[PDB]
Amino acid sequence: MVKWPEYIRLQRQKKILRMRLKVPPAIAQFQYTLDKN
Amino acid sequence: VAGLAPYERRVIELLRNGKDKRARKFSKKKLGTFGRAKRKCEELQRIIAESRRAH
Amino acid sequence: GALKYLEELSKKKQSDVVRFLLRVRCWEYRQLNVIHRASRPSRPDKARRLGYKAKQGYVIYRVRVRRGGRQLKYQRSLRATAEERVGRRCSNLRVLNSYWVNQDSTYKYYEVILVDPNHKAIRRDPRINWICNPVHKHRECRGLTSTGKKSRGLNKGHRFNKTRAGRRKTWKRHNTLSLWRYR
Amino acid sequence: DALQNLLDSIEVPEGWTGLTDPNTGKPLNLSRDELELIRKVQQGLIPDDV
Amino acid sequence: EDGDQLERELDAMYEHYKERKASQDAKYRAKRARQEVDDEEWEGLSARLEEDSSKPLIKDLSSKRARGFFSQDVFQKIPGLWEERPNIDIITAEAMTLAHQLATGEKTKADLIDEGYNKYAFKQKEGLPDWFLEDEAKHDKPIKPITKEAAQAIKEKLRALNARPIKKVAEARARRKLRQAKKLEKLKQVKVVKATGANRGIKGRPKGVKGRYKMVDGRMKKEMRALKRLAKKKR
Amino acid sequence: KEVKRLRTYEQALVAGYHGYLKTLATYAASSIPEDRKGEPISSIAFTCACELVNAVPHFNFRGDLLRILVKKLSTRKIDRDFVKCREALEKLFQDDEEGNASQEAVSLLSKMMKAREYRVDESVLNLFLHLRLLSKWEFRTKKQRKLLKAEKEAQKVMEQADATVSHEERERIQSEILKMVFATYFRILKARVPHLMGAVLEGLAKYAHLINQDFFGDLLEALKDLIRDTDRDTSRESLLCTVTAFALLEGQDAHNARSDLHLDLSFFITNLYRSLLSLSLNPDLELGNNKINLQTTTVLLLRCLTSVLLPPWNIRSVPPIRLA
RNA sequence: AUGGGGGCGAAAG
RNA sequence: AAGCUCCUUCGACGAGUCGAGUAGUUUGGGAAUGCUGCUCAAAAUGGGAGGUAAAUUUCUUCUAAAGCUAAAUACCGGCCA
RNA sequence: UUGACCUCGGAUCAGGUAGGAGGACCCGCUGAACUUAAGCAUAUCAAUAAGCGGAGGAAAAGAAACCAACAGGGAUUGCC
Repeated sequence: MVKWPEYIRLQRQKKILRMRLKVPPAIAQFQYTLDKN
Repeated sequence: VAGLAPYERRVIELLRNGKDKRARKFSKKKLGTFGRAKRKCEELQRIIAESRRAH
Repeated sequence: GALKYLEELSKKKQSDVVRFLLRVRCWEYRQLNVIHRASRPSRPDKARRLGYKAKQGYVIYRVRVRRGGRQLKYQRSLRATAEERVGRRCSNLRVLNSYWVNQDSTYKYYEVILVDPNHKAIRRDPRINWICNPVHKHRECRGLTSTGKKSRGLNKGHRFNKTRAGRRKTWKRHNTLSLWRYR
Repeated sequence: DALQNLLDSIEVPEGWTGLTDPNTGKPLNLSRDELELIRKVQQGLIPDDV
Repeated sequence: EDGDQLERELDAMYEHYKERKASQDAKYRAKRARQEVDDEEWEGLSARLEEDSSKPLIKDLSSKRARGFFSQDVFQKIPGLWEERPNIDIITAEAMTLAHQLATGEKTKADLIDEGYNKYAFKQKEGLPDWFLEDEAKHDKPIKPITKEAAQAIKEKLRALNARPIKKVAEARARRKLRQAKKLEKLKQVKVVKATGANRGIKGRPKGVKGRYKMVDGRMKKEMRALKRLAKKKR
Repeated sequence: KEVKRLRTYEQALVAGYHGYLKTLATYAASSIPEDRKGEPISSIAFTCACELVNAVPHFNFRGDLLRILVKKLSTRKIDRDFVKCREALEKLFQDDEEGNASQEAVSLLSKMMKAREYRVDESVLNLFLHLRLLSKWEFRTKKQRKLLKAEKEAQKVMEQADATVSHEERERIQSEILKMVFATYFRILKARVPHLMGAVLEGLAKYAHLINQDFFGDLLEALKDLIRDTDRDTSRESLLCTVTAFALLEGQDAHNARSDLHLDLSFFITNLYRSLLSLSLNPDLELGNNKINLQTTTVLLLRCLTSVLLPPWNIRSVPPIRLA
């Protein structure tokens, strides 16, 4: 099908990796953030 | 913050289970010197003690 | 204090956090080119202690180098080869110094700090005008970086008799027959 | 037996290594637990149980 | 929210990359064309006409459809219309090497575990995409020494049953004998020139057409007499 | 739209075939006996299965169809459905040109006998013998011609690659089928099933020329120690192994292999010479295109003596002392 | 535009 | 802006780097002489190198893995003499 | 809807810079053989010649993880 540019593909693959990999606590607590109010 | 290397995790498991002479031998095999193995074992034993008193 | 915190965190490499970060980056650098530019040092504390500043004139390049040997062993390291390749790419910059970043199992990775000698800020600032001087062209090619000194054995002591002050120069000095006027 | 030797030649046993046991003249074959360790070390997922 | 559509798109793109990079050889294309698909992939089933606002023609000389279908050959021929832990196989040179190391009293189970607590351990593999896992597997293969015994063992392990037949061995010896015969068929004296007249003081080969020539002179005569005298003294 | 129509047609076809084969299997497992009003539905399902094997093997669920044929060829009571399924599988093994059908069938029937503890009617073994893999100016536009030429080069390179892959795959499938067949042969031999000896020895004799040389010598010494075990019915087994040994060494390839492979018949010759007397004084001599599986010890001994006294090769080289 | 020696091996090498 | 002095106050120093195993190469130099590759992989009254039979491994001397720097030294080529 | 940040690009955009020559001496990579001797082999030639990369008027080295065992010396370099 269509072909994505290399940097766009790389950053979306980085998204997938960040959501898929099991993250150590020191970075999981960074994944947890605060709210709007 | 960082945690432990896999070999340090093995040494921690051995020290908790009581295989302290085995731990020391594996520490030698992984580091290369009696003194370094002794210091690594002392550091990990202190970590175990601190974790016990923290829990 | 962040610099010592990073120094200790880099000392503990097989720790879980550093191992995870090194794995993801090793993947990212394999997806990236063999030699490419960096933006910001992935090891800011190492770059700073090696002499990197956040000035207009300092740049980073990450280079991938294939690991192994030629049973013959190459006398220059993989670190020196990376520096030489980065210099040949950026022929207009002076290679200040390189540092390790990732290793995987097929390639080692190195970030090389380079300085532009023609930049006005670099030229006006001392502590780097020496690298603006013309005697420092291609230090990585002449072996004048830290890896070059280590490979040349430029240390003082009885263990470095044959290599300090230049190995070939020492051999020539020992193999010249000196004849005076009154013998 | 020659028939068993030919059967092994067609379908080698699970623990076949091709070595000769110094203890007894019979071929030295791996055990089920030894093959468990083989896979564990070759894959790296479980260096030790529990 | 879980990046499911993005994951499917990336997986499809990586698969397409794989198929084109494999099909740019045409031997992979031949193997794909010939190889048959399995059944564990089919498992799951049970196991406008806008119009206006205002005697048969095909008379085939002789229901007929029923009497032409059910009067077929098979319908006329038909009268009166034992099955009830996965195995571990070593196929890799490194695995066979370490199997030899276990069989011989070189390292024990304790050593196996201690060496298994290495830097490659505790690496996640379950939920990771195919492209990431294949890149990691390709570029993170640890290198270990391999022994000739393990390599040979893999050779007899993977040797086919009909790989070494008496025929093909005999005619292989036949090609080798023919090759030596052809080499022999393809493979299928020294004159003396006195350096006088037209041959005196010449840089290279004279006009004498021969495979090997040797120029002679009186100086060589005296040298040869001296050499013969030395040989005679030695004997 | 045509691609979607094709997809729907193909999926409906495969679903229908799956249903048809499941219904055929159920009618197959259904009880044969009925009121005498024509062929039973079980027999007709068997005919349907046989016709499907003989017509469309290459299609899907060939494993299911062959498995049904195996549940029929696993009950041992000679019937018309048996002769039909024997004929169907024989036709399969003698018409298969590619090999996957034969491979699936041989694997299935091999596991069948392994589960049945080798209580078969020798017909499943003769299927191994029935394997053969183990043996006008049409006007053209300017654009049309160039595409056809390109297709010509493409089909040339494709034919070359196809020939190479075809040879490799045929060799691989042959190797695997020999593996299964000879595994069955030797495990039947070690089981020493008295009613399988003739067929299994026939197969050994007729495929050892494709089996490797070292395994061929292993076969000779396996024949040797089977003869020894019989030494320690018995005459039938001894003569059967003897005739197999002579047939194996009278094969042309093994004939040329002889000295280089160190194949000697002296033990078998001595065994025959020392057993002629018991063969003379035993009673069961005459209580009975094949070359080995012969039911009469008289004809077995006849083949033995023809092989020894008049071997098909070097007839004027036979030792006179042995002759006399 | 291309192929180049030898032995081992069924070729793949 | 700078130097000294004093002190009931502090005093931060370079990591896939040392080091262990190993293969090659190199040196007068297996306390591996240095270097490179490869597997493992550090410490904080720390580490490196020496001294010593003196009775325990005491004593002596320096801070590696960051960097710059004229002179005395070489010169069959460049401008000359 | 809008606007930042990060990353990656384009321009005959503004300003610069690298190539090549030379190579006597200098800094690195790579690297022989002839010869000598020895039952043989390591060795020697030589960490040389050839090949490759990089500077200057000098280059390199250089301010001890040094030397030492002294009653101590005290960056580097060169001569005896």
